[PDB]
Amino acid sequence: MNIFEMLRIDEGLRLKIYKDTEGYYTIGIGHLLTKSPSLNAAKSELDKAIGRNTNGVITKDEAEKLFNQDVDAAVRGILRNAKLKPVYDSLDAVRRAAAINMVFQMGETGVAGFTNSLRMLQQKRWDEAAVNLAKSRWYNQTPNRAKRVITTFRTGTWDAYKNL
Repeated sequence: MNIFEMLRIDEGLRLKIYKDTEGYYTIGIGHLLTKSPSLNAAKSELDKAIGRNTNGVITKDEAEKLFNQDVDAAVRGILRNAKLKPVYDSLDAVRRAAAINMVFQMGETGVAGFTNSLRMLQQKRWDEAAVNLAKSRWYNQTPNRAKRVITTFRTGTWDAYKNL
C-alpha cells in the first residue's frame, strides 16, 4: 500500500465525465473538473487539462497522468501551507498518506480549517485526533471513506485498506 493505491481505492477509476459525491463534474481517479452545473464548462476544463478535444472520455493512461499531477499538487499544497506543513513534517510516512488523502479530497484551505485535529495529530494524541476528525461535515457526508482515513491516522497502519 501507498498513497496512489490508497486514493485509487477511495476514488475509483472512471473514464467518462461523472458527478462526484457532492454532485460536481469529475473524471478519472477523482479529478475534479469544475463546480459549475454546466456540462459544457466541465468538458472545456477536461480538454484544457488533457490538451486535446475529447468527447468527454479519456484513456486510462490519461486518467493516471492527471492522478499523478493531482497527488503531486496535494503534496505541494501541504508543503506551501504554514499550518499544514509542520503537522505533515511531524508524521510518519503512513500518516502522511492519510494527510495527502484529505487534501486531495477537500483541498488545502478546507483541511487547514481542521485546526484542533491538526494540533492533536502533531501532539500524537491519536485516539483524541480520531474523535475530533469525525466531528465534521467530511465524516458525515463520506463516513466510510473518512473512517478509513481516520483509522489510518489513528493507527499508522494500512489496516483499513486491507481486504478492500
